[PDB]
Parts: sequence; structure tokens; C-alpha cells
Amino acid sequence: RDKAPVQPQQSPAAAPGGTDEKPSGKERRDAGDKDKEQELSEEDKQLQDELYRPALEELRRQIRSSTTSMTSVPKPLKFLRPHYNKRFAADIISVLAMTMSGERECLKYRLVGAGEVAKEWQELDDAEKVQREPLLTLVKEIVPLLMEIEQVDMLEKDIDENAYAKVCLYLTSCVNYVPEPENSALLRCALGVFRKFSRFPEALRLALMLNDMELVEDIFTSCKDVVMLGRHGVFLELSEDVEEYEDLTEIMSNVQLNSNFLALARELDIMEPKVPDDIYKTHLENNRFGGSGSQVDSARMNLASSFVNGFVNQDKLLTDDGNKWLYKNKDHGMLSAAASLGMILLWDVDGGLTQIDKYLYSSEDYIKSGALLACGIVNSGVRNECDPALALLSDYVLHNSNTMRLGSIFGLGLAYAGSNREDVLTLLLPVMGDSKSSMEVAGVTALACGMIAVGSCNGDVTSTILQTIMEKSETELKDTYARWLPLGLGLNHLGKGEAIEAILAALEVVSEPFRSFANTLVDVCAYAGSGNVLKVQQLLHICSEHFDSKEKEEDKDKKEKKDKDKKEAPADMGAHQGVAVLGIALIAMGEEIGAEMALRTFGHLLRYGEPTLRRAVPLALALISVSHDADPEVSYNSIFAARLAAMLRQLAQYHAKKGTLTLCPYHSDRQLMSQVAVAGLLTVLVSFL
Amino acid sequence: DCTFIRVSGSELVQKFIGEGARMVRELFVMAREHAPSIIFMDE
Amino acid sequence: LERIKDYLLMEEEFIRNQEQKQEEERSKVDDLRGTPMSVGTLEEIIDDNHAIVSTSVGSEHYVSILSFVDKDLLEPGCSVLLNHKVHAVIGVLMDDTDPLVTVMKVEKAPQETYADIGGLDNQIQEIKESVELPLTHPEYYEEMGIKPPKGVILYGPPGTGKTLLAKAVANQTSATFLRVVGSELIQKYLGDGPKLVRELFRVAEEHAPSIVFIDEIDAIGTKRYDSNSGGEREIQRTMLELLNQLDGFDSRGDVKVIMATNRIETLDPALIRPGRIDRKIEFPLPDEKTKKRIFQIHTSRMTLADDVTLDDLIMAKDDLSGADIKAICTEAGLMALRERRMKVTNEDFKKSKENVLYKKQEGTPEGLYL
Amino acid sequence: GADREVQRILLELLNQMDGFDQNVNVKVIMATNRADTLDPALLRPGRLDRKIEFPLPDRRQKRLIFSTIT
Amino acid sequence: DDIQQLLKKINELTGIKESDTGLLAADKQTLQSEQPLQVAR
Amino acid sequence: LREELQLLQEQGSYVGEVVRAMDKKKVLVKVHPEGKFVVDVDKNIDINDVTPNCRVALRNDSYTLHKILPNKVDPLVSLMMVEKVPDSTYEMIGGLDKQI
Repeated sequence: RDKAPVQPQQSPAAAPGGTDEKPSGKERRDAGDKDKEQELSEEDKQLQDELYRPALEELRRQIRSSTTSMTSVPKPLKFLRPHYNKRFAADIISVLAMTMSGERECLKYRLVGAGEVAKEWQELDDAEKVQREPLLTLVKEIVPLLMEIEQVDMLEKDIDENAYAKVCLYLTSCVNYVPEPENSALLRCALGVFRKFSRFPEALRLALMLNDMELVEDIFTSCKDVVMLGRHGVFLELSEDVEEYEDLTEIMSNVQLNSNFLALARELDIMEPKVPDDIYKTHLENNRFGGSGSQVDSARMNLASSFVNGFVNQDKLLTDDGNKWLYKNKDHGMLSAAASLGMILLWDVDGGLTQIDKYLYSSEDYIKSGALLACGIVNSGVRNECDPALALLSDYVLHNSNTMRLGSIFGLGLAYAGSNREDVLTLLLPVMGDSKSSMEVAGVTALACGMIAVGSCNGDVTSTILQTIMEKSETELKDTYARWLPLGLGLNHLGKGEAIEAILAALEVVSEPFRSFANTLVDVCAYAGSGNVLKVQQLLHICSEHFDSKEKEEDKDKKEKKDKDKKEAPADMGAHQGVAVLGIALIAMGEEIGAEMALRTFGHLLRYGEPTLRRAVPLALALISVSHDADPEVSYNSIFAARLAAMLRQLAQYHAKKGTLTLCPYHSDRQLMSQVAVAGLLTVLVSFL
Repeated sequence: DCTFIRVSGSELVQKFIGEGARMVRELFVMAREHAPSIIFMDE
Repeated sequence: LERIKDYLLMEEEFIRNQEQKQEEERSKVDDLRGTPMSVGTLEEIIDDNHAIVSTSVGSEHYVSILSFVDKDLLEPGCSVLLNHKVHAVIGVLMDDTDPLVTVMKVEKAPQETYADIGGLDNQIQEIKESVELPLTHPEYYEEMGIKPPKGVILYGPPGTGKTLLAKAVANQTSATFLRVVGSELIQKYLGDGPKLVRELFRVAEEHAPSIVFIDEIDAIGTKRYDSNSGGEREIQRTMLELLNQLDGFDSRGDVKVIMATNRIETLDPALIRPGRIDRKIEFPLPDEKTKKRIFQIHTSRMTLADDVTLDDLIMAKDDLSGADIKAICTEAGLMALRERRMKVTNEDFKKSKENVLYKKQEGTPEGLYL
Repeated sequence: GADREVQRILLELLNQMDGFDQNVNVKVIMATNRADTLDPALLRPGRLDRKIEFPLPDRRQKRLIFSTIT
Repeated sequence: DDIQQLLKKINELTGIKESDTGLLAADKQTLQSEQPLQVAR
Repeated sequence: LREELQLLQEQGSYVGEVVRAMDKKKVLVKVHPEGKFVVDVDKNIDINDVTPNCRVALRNDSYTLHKILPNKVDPLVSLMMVEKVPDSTYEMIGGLDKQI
């Protein structure tokens, strides 16, 4: 219990009655009270009274923290300077100091911008290192680097409870919900504690997000300290971007410590175990050469059929299937079949010269130019296929070596990409200065220096892509130039973290929607994705723009932006009407594992009547699954059974059977409604192992 | 304040649940739609 | 608290779900349509652009289709749209979604996937290569050209997790799922069970590849009722319609027949024979080790201190189930909230242990022949 | 169909059987010989409280019946 | 809870301004010649 | 007002039953005895108030909707009247409180 002996103890203002009631209330504070603090309305008058007045602060924060207060609740603790693993400690530490210190860190982290919240914050950090429960105390102490000294404060014993838990939930919520400038603190102090820790591919994912060059030297003196070996060569090469294997091969070409990291981490290693084992552990049958190879001839689906048989790779059979298949083939299909031998051969350095050499310097411009194209396809570590085309390149309008400049300048964009590799670009100054009426000259100009130019140091607005900005706005002709030049512009904008290059090109470039389409291309390729919903509702606003191609690319940005929280990626784009919008979602599925909701959207997107959008479905439909697979194939046989429809059928047989290298070439494939010359640039889309 | 239900044995009661068509499980419909539902039954 | 986010996303999904001329020839077809579009029923189809229909009372007419919707959508026994003037067939009507579909066709992948197991991963492998591999990756059947297994029998003690496995395969699904309780096949009429079989597997056949699961199928052979006209000479005929249905004719199709019993001995060996059901699957009470896994699953999302060993709940009782362990968890929670605590201590598992094991853990009336 | 009409006549009887007036004395006296084929939802308080059979007579009762009829 | 609740609030905020962002002759004359046809009971 | 009684001398209407409305501003009505009829809406009504098993006032000539009718069915009230369980409260089962 009864409150009859103990309720009127608040009624005298005597100090000894307080100084023996408050340790007694501390003893009864293990359950708080008998009840939900029905003393509040009588002891709020005691606010004005002041020996053990910090114990009066403990009573006051106990009762105000017992009912409710967002700023007056932690005030007796920040005036108290907390003084005097339990149930009592679970009360005034694990829940009262957690909610109370949480609203103090939130209300002052949003209010002022002191050190009292740093002392109490490290006091709760220490107190929850006593309680030892992560992943709620952690996500509460994020919003007060502070997190850096928290990680070197807490990371002593629990390696995986902050490694597997905190870095996954907090990296996932840090690309999902937290904005950018704290992810750098995640990456750097994660480099600290993960530098103190083993299992180095967590630091290599820190290389995927940092793109740091000190990390690769530390992880290679440390990953030579940890002697599988070629396997971390393999996902080293698949994990890395285009810059840090050239920076890596120059700092390791200096030191290299065994030279076997020069062997692994440029080329030839990430591919020497695979292709013989690709022959060994797997066995493919001749009845897709014969069945999918007996899908009928019209010299267009023979072209695409030889393209399907070009991606059979139980050997290099289609490299040496006789003659008169390419003799039936036309010019950019002669690029396709002169490059098909390289598309069978993404290995065999020495064999590439002696298989392509029959088709080098031949009687046909597309045999030789597609042959040097295949020389760009086969490898990325030769630099001896540079000069037989690199010496020929100069034509100044419309000669053979401009097509060999297509396949060879693009093939050297495939083969090499430095930190900023520039002699090929000084060769590119008479290429963009050449400006042939063939589109793919400036096409593979922007795409080639853009493949060198991805992963750049937050991009640049240097004179290379600035030169193709001014020489782009030189001529407003053949609007595929106004589409495929901001391709490579935005590729140079890639490597951004914080680029205001969208504002720089938004001051230089913008005009009538060719160059406002350049504006929306930089808007796409400079904004790869974070928690940045402001441009997602801006995306919703300029989604309704009357120009229906900045709709196409600007809304096409979605599969780049929200590729991780992919529950949001299904939208009502099929429920929209601007049919290229159904194209946009039809891009936004992608090449991944392809869930039943994705294939359920391919049920309706499979059934559409235009040959361009009907041509747009089987690419991602069979690309997302690279019977089960052949059931939509025979369903397309039921859809048509023009040559566009037989060509999408061959496209589906083809595709059936954040690394930038798999991010570029489909965005290079986004202007499909055009010539078989552009279908000569269809055979460039290398993104598979 | 739950809907008190008593479904004992009658074709009347089956006609008020469904029409006596196949089963009783439209009582699940009238119980989810009256989700504070207390049902009582006999021997 | 996140109730603002939950109720905000709920009201946002509700209003967004509630967010649901130029074409002249379409308006001309709308003028071909009457404003009172009446509804008819097909009997036969005559190829000369007009067929025979049936009225609500049965006035029957030789009327034509508005030929922009397809007449291949029309089948004998489909509801159509009729005019009042010449009573012409206006167009295809969406079909009547019966209580057979709205009750039996479970649209929901119900509960947890294969992390809800204990003592499994052989039977998961058998349901995987017997059902999921004919479903998800039937390309090995192209590699060799060999038939899949047809039927699955689940059997064992009650509370084993036949329900758990049925809702796990009902979770990992891409086929239209159906569930039937085997006690539902006997009614107060003559000739009802076979009609339920015919329309049942007809509905299982018409839509898509489907997964038909029927549980407690032994409750038709060992149960008798006064609420039954005829008797064993109607039950036997229902078993005969299930017999010819399960081993019928004319390309049965991608309908996975999955059935569950408790006892196995009182069943028809003409239904145990392969050809109907090729995967008869033993369900034992697995092991005392994955007990701790079922304790880990059933205590994985509740506040609980250490206070116990699971070996104390291993060297306690010989049979083992999610029904046992789950009742230890729930009854321990009843003791914990009975003692108004969180972080459940040992004595709740002690009185929960004795309460559950006495609860059924007994026998007959003591002595007997111990 | 004919069973549904007798069913709804029983619905009319039951629905106008519980709640007549509670003051207006309508004395409904129903008679059968059979007590088997009956709904117990009829045999309810408020509907029908007393259950009166006419048993077979005995010696002296049949003597009095004979003294009356003869 | 913050990842799922925050991402769900992000998707709901995406659908909200999307909902706010929202705002033959094959046989027809022959059928018109079948309006002078007959019901044929 | 008395000259305005030919309004009361106008043709009456039908009571219908709305199962549910379908697209393009039409509804489905079964009347007192007949089949189902996809009939037309009026202007001064609400598609947002299309309720399942809702009676509406239906015009008899052109089958246009007129007014929504309340007091629909009461099925659980009807079965409650079929049962007539004794309405009980706390104060009448004295003599034991443990099971309570």
C-alpha cells in the first residue's frame, strides 16, 4: 504494498526525508514502482526544490522518463552526470538510457550543430558493450568519425557480430536508406577493422565500393601473406573496375614481390583455368548446331544463326566449319561472322592470330575489319594486335581503315583501359576530328574512350569528352550521333560519387532535346543509385514529359538505380501506355536469376504486336535465363508462326544458349529500331564469362 | 463484444452459411468478416 | 514504433490499389452491343457464324457472334453475352469463379520455406527431384527422355510435419496449388464423391500445371457415419472414381498428385502400386539432434535468456515433433506471461515440459504390464 | 425446391414464433403422435415450454370411460 | 525494422506520386445487316 | 404542390440486387426473380458506393440506376434469430468464478 506509508514522503520539503526516500525509491526502482507512477502530478511541484539534488535528478528523470518527455527526459541525466548487467541496469541502462539517450542524440544531433552527448554516448557505447547486444544499439548510435571511433571502440572480440551483422545490415541499409557521405566512413573504418581482420574479400568488396589503390597493395602483401590463390585472381578480375588493374599492374610492375601477381592481375590467369575446364567438366551436343543451326536460312537468320552458333562456347567447331557460310553473308553480317570467330574464342591468345590470320588483310573490308574486331574480342592483354590496324587508321573520310577503326578502336577499348590511356585518344582526335558519315565511327569513339573513361576519378570534364561535346554540337545531323555520343559522355561521367558534371554539362550543352537528351543522358549515367528519392519523385515528374525519348533513357535508369531493393522495381510501367515505357520495364528486368514475378511480367510483355517491342522482349526474356527455357521459345514460335520475328526468335535462342563491363553494352544496345549496320554493332555485347 | 455463433446441425443453418451446397467453411468467410467471432457447438 | 510506417504503407497500398471517345470503331462495336446486355449459355456451336444458345428459362436460339472477340473462346458450357433484339451473341464473358476455386485454389505461398525443417533434407531432396525438378528444371528429362515420378505419399506419426512440408512445397511453388481434406468425400447423398473427383481434377486440369495435395486420405476407408446414404457400396465407388482418375487415360498431364496419411496398412495396394504413386516416402521422427534445430526455429524469434540446455529436453521423451517442441515453446510462453516476465527461465520449461508430456505423454490407466 | 418452401415456412413459423408480443395471449396448441422427426429448434423455451403426451389409460380410468360412453 | 520499414516507406512514397502522376471493323457492318435477321427459337 | 402530383403518377421502378460493378461504368443486377443483367448507371449516383449484395432502386424502362437501398440482408441476425441463445451476462452465473 500500500502507498499509505510512502506516498506523503514527497510532502515535507525536508532534505533528510529526500535523502533516505530516494535510496529507498532506488531499491523500489528495480520494478520502477508498484505501478505506473501515480506520484507525477504531486512531485512535479518538487521541480523547484534543490544536498542530494543529483539523486533528485535521478528521481526526476526516473519519473519523467517513466511516462513521457523528448528533451526534458534526458535533462536530469545531462545535469546528473550519471552517478550512484542487472534488472535495474536493464531498466535505467538498457531501455531508459537507450530510448532516453536515443532521443537525446536525435534531438541534439538535429538541434545543435556538445561534448556531454559524446560522454554519455560513449557511456552508452560502453554500457552496451557490457550488455553486448548489437544491431539495435548499433543502428541507434549510427545517427551520431563518431561511428569510426565506435568501431575501433567496440571491435575487439566480436569479429562477425559486427562484420557479418553490422556491415551487412548497415551496408544494405546504407545503400538502401542512408545517404552517401557516411558510407565513406563505413568504407574507411571498415578498412580499419577489416584491415585488422582476416577473410579479405570483405576488404575486396570495400575495393568494389571504395575503388581505392592502397587497399589492393595492402590486400596483396596480405594476400601473398595468405597463400584459392588463382581463385582470388579470378574474382579479383571480376570484382575490379577498369582502372585498378592498370594502377595495380604498374605498382606491382614496380614491386610485384613474386611477379605472379603480375601474372594473375592483368589478364591470362583469370582465364587460364576456365576454358580447358570448360571443355573438361561440361559437354555440349552438336544438335544445337544442327537443330538451332538448322533453324532456316534467309541470309538474315543464317547470320543470326551463325551468331547463336558463335555463342556455343565440345570445341571450336564453328571456327572451322568450312566455307561459303560467310560467302552468303552481307557487309555488317560480315562484321558479325568475321567477329564470330573471336566470339567463340575469348581465350587462346596464340591461336587467335593463327585462326584470324586467314581473314586478316583479306579481299573484303568487312572480313578484315571484323577480323581486327575479333582480335579486339579475343583478349585484353596482348597489345600486339594494336599496330596492324593502329598504323592503318588514318583515312580522313570514308575508307577501309575507318571500319577497321570501328572494330579496332572498339576492340582496343575492349582490350585496354588505363587510368587515363591517352595515345589511343590522341589517335581518337583524328577520329572525332574525322567524323565519318558512318555513325559507328563516333559511336565507338564515345564508347571506346568511354570504356577507358569509366571508373574515372569522379569523372572529368576534360578536353576529350569536352572536345566531343563541342564537336558534337558542331553538327546537328543523324540524331543517332545525338544519342550515342552522350553514351560515352555519361561513360566518362561514370566513376562519379558526387559529380556536379551534370550541372557543368547542364550549363554547356542544353538546348533543343537532342542536347537536352544529352542532359538526360548525363542525368542517367551520373546518378547510379543511393537513397536519393528526390530524383525518384523528380523521375516521376519528368516521366510525364512530352518528349518520349528522355522518357526512355531517364526512366530506363531504374534498373541501375534500384537494383538491390528490387521489390520496388516492379512498377506500373506495363500499366502505362507510352509503349516504349513497356520497353523501359522490359529493360528493367535484366539478366539476373529471373523470378516468377519477372517471368509473370514476361507473360504479358511476351505478347505484344509491334516488331520492335516484340523484338524487345526476347532479349531480356532469354537473357534472364542464360520445358523451362525453351517453353517461351516455342511460345514465340507460336507468336509469329516477320523476319524481325524470326530475328527475335534467333535472339532468344542466342540469349538462351556493380561491374561496369556488364553495365555498358545493353545501354549501347538501346537504339535497336534501325539498320543492320547497327546490328553490326549488335555483336559487341560482351558481358558473360 | 465478439459475434456469438452457434452452428449445430440444421439445413436451415447450412442455408444461412452458404446454401447448404458443399461445406461449412463459408463460416470462415462470415468469421473473418466478423473477425471478433466466438463460436459455440453442441455434442 | 514502426506502426506509422506499417499503417502508412497500408493506407498507401489501399489508396494506390483504389487508384484504378478517341476510338470510333470501338464505339461502333459498343453500338452493336445493346445497352441491356443479356447473358446466355451455350449448348452447341454451328460453324455458319451462328450457334444455338440457351436462355435462363430455356428459350434457345440460333444467334450470331459479334465477330471481333473470338469464337474459339466459346466452348459448350460457357456463359456468353446476348442481345435482346435479335438475341445475338455479344461477346465473351469472364467465367464464373466458383467456391471450388475460391476455397481450394490457394493463391498464397503460406508460411516459411525449407528453413522450417527438422531431420529433413533427404525428403526435401525427394520432393525436390520428384516434384520441383520436374517443375523447375525438367531439362534432364530432355537429356535422357525419362518420365518423372507421378505421386507422393507422406506417412508417419501425427504432428510430424506433413503440414509443415505441405506448406513448404506450397511455399516453393509455381504451379496452381490445391488442398483437399480426405474426410470431405462422404456426404448425405448418392453419387457425390465421384462427381467431386471429376470436377475436382477437371478444375485441376483446365487451368495450368497444378499441384494437388490431399491429406488424411485414410479417413474414407476406416470411417463410418450415420450421415451417409448407401455406405461402403458408395465409398468403394468413390475409391473407384479416384482409381480411374489417378490411373486414367489420355495424357494425365503436369498435375502432381501428393497425398498424406498417418497409417499405411489400411490402404489399397492397387493404389500403392507404382504408376499411380512412384514416391512413397517414409516419415519417421528423425533424430534427437535436429530437435535442437526445431528448438532453434521455434525459439528463434522470442525473447529468451540461456537458463536451459536442450539436452534436458532431449533426454526427456523418446518421440519428437514440431508438435512436441512447439507445445513446449507455447506452453512455456503461457507460463512466462503467467509469471508476467520476458526472457523465459528454466521453470517455465519444466512445468511446460511436464504439462506437455503428461498432456498426452501417458498411456492407458496405469499398471497394465509395465 | 419443395423442401426449400417447407424450409422457409418453418423459417416464417420460427421467426414469428419467438417474438409474438409477450403480452397478447395467442394460445397455439400443436398436436402430433410422432416425437422423432422434429427440429429441436422448435422445442425451445419461449416457443414451447410444456410437453404434454396423452398416455394409455389404465383399469379405473377405462372404467370411468366405460361409465361415460355406455 | 528500419531497413524494411524505411524501404517500404520509400516504395510507398514512390507509388504515391506515381498515382498523383497519373493525373473493330472486322464484321461490324455485316452485323448491322444481321440486325434485320431473326431470333429463330 | 397538388398540381405536382403527376410526379406521384409516374411509372414505378424495380428493386434490384447488385452483385458487383464491372468496368466502363456498368453494373450487374439480379432483380426480384430473374437472371443477371449488366445494366447502366445514372449520373447522380456513385460508383464508389457499389456494394456487394446491395439492393438498389432500378428504373424499369431503360434499366438505369436510380437510388441505393439500405437494410440489405442481415444474415447473421437471421441465423441469430434461428438460434435464440439465452442472452447472459456476468451477474447470473454466481456460485462459481474460477472457470469464469
